[PDB]
Amino acid sequence: TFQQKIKDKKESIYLSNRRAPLGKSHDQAPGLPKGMDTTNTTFGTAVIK
Amino acid sequence: NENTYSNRTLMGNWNQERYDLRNIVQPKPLPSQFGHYFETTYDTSYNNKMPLSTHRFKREPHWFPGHQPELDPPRYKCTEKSTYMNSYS
Amino acid sequence: KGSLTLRSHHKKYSKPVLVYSWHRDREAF
Amino acid sequence: MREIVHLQAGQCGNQIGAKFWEVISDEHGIDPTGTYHGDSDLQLERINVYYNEATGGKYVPRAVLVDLEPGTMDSVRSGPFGQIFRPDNFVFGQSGAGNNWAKGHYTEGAELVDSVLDVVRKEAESCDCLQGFQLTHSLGGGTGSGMGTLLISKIREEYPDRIMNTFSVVPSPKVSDTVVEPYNATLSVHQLVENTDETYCIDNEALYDICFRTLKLTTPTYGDLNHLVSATMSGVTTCLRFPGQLNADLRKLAVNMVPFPRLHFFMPGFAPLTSRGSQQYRALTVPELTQQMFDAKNMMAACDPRHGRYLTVAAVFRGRMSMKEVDEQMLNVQNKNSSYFVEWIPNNVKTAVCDIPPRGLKMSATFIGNSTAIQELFKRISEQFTAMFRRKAFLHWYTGEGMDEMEFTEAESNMNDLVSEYQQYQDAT
Amino acid sequence: MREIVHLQAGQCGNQIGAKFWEVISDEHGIDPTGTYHGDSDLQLERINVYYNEATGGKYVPRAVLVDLEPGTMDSVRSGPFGQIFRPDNFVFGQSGAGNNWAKGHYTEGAELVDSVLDVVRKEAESCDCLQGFQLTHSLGGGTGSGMGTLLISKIREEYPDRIMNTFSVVPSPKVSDTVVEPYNATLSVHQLVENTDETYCIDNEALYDICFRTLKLTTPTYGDLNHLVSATMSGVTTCLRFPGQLNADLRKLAVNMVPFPRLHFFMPGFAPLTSRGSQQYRALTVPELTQQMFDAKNMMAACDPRHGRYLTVAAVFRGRMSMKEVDEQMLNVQNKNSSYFVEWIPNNVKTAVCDIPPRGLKMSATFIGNSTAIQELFKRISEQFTAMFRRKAFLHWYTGEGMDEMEFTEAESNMNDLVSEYQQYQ
Amino acid sequence: MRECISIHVGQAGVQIGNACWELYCLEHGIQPDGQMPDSFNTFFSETGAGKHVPRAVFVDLEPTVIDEVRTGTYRQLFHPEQLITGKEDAANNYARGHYTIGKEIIDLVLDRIRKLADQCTGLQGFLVFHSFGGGTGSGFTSLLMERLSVDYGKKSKLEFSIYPAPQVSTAVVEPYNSILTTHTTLEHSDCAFMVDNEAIYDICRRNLDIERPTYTNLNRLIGQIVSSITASLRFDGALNVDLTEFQTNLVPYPRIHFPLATYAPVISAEKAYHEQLSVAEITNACFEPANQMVKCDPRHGKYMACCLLYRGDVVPKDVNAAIATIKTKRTIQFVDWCPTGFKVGINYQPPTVVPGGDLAKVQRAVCMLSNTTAIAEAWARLDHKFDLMYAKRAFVHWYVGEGMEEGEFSEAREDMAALEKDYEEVGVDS
Ligand SMILES: Nc1nc2c(ncn2[C@@H]2O[C@H](COP(=O)(O)OP(=O)(O)OP(=O)(O)O)[C@@H](O)[C@H]2O)c(=O)[nH]1
Ligand SMILES: Nc1nc2c(ncn2[C@@H]2O[C@H](COP(=O)(O)OP(=O)(O)O)[C@@H](O)[C@H]2O)c(=O)[nH]1
Ligand SMILES: Nc1nc2c(ncn2[C@@H]2O[C@H](COP(=O)(O)OP(=O)(O)O)[C@@H](O)[C@H]2O)c(=O)[nH]1
Ligand SMILES: [Mg+2]
Repeated sequence: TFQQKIKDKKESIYLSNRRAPLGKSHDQAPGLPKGMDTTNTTFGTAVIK
Repeated sequence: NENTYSNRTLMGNWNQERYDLRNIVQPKPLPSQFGHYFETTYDTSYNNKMPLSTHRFKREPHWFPGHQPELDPPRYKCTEKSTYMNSYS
Repeated sequence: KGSLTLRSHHKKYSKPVLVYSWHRDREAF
Repeated sequence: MREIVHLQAGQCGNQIGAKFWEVISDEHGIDPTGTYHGDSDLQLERINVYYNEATGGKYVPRAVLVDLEPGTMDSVRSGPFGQIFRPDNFVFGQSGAGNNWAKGHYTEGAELVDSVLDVVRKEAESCDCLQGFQLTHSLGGGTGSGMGTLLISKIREEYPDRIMNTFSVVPSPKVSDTVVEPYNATLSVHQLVENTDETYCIDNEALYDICFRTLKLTTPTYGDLNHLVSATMSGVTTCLRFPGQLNADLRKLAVNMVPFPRLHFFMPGFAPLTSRGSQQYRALTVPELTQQMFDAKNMMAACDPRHGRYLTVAAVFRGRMSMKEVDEQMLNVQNKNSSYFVEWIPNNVKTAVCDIPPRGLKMSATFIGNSTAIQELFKRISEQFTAMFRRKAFLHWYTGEGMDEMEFTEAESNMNDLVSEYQQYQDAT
Repeated sequence: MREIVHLQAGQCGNQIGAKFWEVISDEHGIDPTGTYHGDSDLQLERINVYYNEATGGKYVPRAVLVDLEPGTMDSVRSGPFGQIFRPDNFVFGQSGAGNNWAKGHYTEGAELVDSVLDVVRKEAESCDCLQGFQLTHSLGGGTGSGMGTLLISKIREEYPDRIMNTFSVVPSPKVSDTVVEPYNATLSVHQLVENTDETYCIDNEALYDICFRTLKLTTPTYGDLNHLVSATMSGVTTCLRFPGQLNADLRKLAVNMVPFPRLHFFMPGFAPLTSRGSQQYRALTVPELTQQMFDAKNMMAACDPRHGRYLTVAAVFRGRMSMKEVDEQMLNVQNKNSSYFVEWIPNNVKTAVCDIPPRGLKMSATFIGNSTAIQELFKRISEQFTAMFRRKAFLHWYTGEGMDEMEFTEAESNMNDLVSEYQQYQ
Repeated sequence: MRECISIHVGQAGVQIGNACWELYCLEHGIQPDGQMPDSFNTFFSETGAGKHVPRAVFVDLEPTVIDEVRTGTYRQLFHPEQLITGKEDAANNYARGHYTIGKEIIDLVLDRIRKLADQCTGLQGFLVFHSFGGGTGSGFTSLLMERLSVDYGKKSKLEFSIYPAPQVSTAVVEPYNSILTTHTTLEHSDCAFMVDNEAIYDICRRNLDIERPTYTNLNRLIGQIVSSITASLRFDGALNVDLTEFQTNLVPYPRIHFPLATYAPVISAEKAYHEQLSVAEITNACFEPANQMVKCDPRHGKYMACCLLYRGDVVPKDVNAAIATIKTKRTIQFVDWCPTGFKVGINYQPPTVVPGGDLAKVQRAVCMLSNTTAIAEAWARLDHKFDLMYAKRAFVHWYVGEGMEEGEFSEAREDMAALEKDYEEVGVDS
């Protein structure tokens, strides 16, 4: 498993590996601002009365 | 008639024996090397990778052969008070 | 049930609430 | 000493009735515990109208809450003022009606009314002078329409000489919220015309427009709409519980506003509504309130006053005001709208004045209209019914339970008769 | 105050009695040493029913262990609970009967009962108010069926106005564990019916069905089969030693369940039985216990109740529980199954409620039932007995020990009359 | 001065008297230790140290249920020798407790009656709490009521007996023990209040909303009745009744002494405060057939005599206005030789609630003791059961082999067959 981790660390540089991992989207942390936990924050406009 | 195997091999009524107290208190080994050829979609998505520490269960009375009072919450473990001692205090 | 008792006639209410014969009950005070 | 029995049927009727009980409990100074906490002694003088005394100096409402589901009943019970009610009057079933009028009136609602009329008889036959009944419901459903009109029919059958006030939320053109709404609207007017004395129509689109333009609320929730309906509801019965110069009870309104036995669908209103942005700039005067009554945007039904004629106008003012300005203004409006009021009935307008205003405002006014322009809603309901009935869509759910096809044609004939009477008495010299 | 004297005969009776004296030593908090280690003080107010006091707070059972072969007396002694039994409560010889009724009843079992009746009369006078006698044995054996029925005739002459109660192991239709088992079953049953008031028939195939089908076990050894039997013996006497809402002793069961002097053969059952998986997922309520008692799959007798009519039924409950749901459920099973009860008597079901469930358990119940479907048990032996007798097979093992052939003639004549009696009242 | 001696026989008598004597402690404010922190002298006799001991008797043939009292909360309140225990029960048999095991313990019980009567400067009578369906409550009772009549001649002998239910049941041979105990309740008794268990199972379901009741929920409703009957002796009121006073207004013939018991209102704590409990409403719940504490419908029968016992803030005007409404009801029928069938007893004290109880705190209450002809219907269904099993001679050897003859089965059927025959003769309109 450690040798496969070596292989995947070397293989992570590919365009296909950046664009499309298995069962997921790409990395969204460049897109979102730094230090924001994505699953905790709320997206949208809050309606206030 | 039927070829009886060990408990691990999923053959016959393995489930009740896996519910038995012995197969509960047996430990579960850690994930090992050459374990990436044996990962499935259900294991990756709907399971937990935390190592599990085994549990030891204290001895209680048994009334019928299938009885397992070890896996019960700490309730009705002592003799119940009667109607007089419950109502009239 | 609680409706098993009779639906009954008349209800007492109280002294500030004015009902029928409130004037006649006041007259004896 | 005159008593009104309240009934809540359907989800919309249940929520509006709960808001009504909250509003009039705040008017009478009753906390949700059940005691009395007020400053004026005029609140307890007439509390036998809506409430029963209990043991220990507590007060309970004289309403029953019926719904075929246990959801809205639990919501009302867990609501703010749900503690004051009595638990024996909480009569409910288990199986939903599914917005089926046959399920509301024939199969599931058949077994519950034997218990509903028992508690209705309990709360009614112990009254000193039963003035009448007041039911809250909606037209477009299966529970609020079917078993609602069933209760109306049986109560009218067993009490022949009383008065009924049915406050009904009606279908609307753009704010349709049910697929079988023309069918369940047409299936209840056949019983509403025959066995009801005053039917008050409420339109959701009109409530939305009032909350957007006059009030300028940004978030007009169903709580706000039900508050509007309840505040209009209590105004017509202020005169049975509060003193005034010119008292007018429910039969007073019935005699003054029902000229023909089959024209008793009324369009109501509340008159001092304003936004707090312009509350500072608007002046409270009797002529300003009088102009505020007859605004078309104020009207709480989706009908245009410009597209018809007015039969009868009623206005109940609350507060301290002189009477010459009221009579002069409500003669001036009839003079200036000469071509719109009917000429074969002079003096189209009845005014009443009460001495107690609502809490939080100097004066108020409730406006009720009986007009020939209400035929547009019945016309569009009949047109939708014909367009669905040509191809018989959604009809097997009714025919598979015990409903015949011919009752649909009978109800359509009664709708056509009603709009014919409206048009005939509009165009008559 | 109301003392039960236990009698154990044979190899089977000794092996069950080790398990029976294990569970009520477990119920009262009695350690294998002999002292008491419990929590509540209601476990000692009536403990003299089963245990005699001694010095140092030692409790010893009031039980006698009898067998003509010392093979099983070295195993009941070398068991877990083998020290609390009194050393003077063992009576034994050498030549075991070897599945012969004559050796246990006339020749070898004749001089052994003199020492046994010396022990019993020593224990009987030590009780303040003796409640009755209790016995367990096997009808298919040599010592239990041979000598244990000789005591039943012998004791009932000394103390006639008492309660006799047996838990006898009847032969199974299919397992066929002995060649001459219908001989020793026929001769004992002919002697049982006039010297017994309560007979709970237990059969090994009926218990083997329960572990496979209800308990879901794959290795049901004799240590499992004896435990269900020992649960029934505990649940019968549960109101004799514990408080409750409506009590019932050994006399109160026998007076409701026995309408006629020859109708005293009962058909046992126990109630809260569930597999290893179905413990955390099943709610112990009164409807679930009543649904399980009356079903034929949870029965300890190898006879189908659906082929006969229940004469009278007893239900003995345990635990803090509600009496209205008790009375509603066994009225509903009487109302729905109107064809499975005789119509010349109303209220075939008796009620008994205690307040003490067993430790670790919520509610428990025991099913005691008279039925006319136990005549199916006796007709199988009676058709087996005449198949061997018409060829006069195996007879020299019986007539060579002082027995005439008339005890073979009468024993078929009496058992044919009893199955003629169950058939009349159906 | 006026005081009652209570007798409790059987397991029913001990467990009814367990939930009855907890209310006599609470009404008079007597602690379980036996001390207070002239009305109390009807049951509690003073001691020079300040202790109050009940003047009751507890009898059973088994010590299984009385030993729980001796080791319970009230182990100090009761006298040590006031609770008589046998060694062996009668076990669902009338023969055992009347001839064989009921004879060795009657000398101790009869000695305590002669002792408790000595401290009584004036005795009104006896009250009995027992059960028909048992061996002690019907077998030991049958010779005790024979024995009490000889020693004390004209004393009142009231009775609160547990009648067998129509459908639910506990023992198999209860129709035998119900038959042979009615021979002693006819001439050695004076007035017999029967209740059953099914009719109180119905009450706790539809009124108190308790889906799963027990005996300790049933026993407090029976314990509520007897404290309402005795309430005139203890506390001041506008018009008191006496134990001799309400037998005269309720028993027209010496063979007709079987009333029905009814109590109202019975509602829980939550439901009570939303309703108003008027004097008209509590006296109208009693006349409904759903509040009968015996499973009999009074529409089939005819009322002969009635008695009303009132507690709390009752005004005599509204009692007269509510009774006059009842007399205009066509559903309620009275027999033509009783033009005046009402007796009214009024007491001041409102009822008291126990901690942990099911009933609510109320201001007024009423308990009607109604004699009616609709009890011969209940006695019809028990003889339909008795001859259905006696025809096949079931269970007979349990009785003859213990000491009676088999001829007591035939006569005790013939004894009460004429008793049903007398009910339709009374019900004929004159
Ligand atoms: N309502 C009610 N009934 C009871 C109560 N206790 C006992 N019973 C009645 O008593 C019957 C049971 O028989 P027991 O009274 O125990 O029998 P017994 O009078 O003690 O006679 P033996 O048991 O033979 O000694 C049941 O059918 C119940 O109806 C009680 O607390 N409340
Ligand atoms: N004002 C108001 N109207 C409501 C509310 N809930 C539902 N409605 C109206 O009720 C109509 C649907 O009726 P429905 O609830 O299905 O009838 P029911 O099934 O018999 O209860 C919709 O057109 C809504 O406009 C509410 O809380 N307030
Ligand atoms: N259920 C059960 N049956 C048993 C046990 N021990 C023996 N048996 C049965 O008893 C029969 C043999 O009894 P046996 O030893 O000959 O009796 P004995 O001659 O009096 O000693 C066999 O058919 C077994 O099935 C036991 O522990 N449990
Ligand atoms: Mg008893």
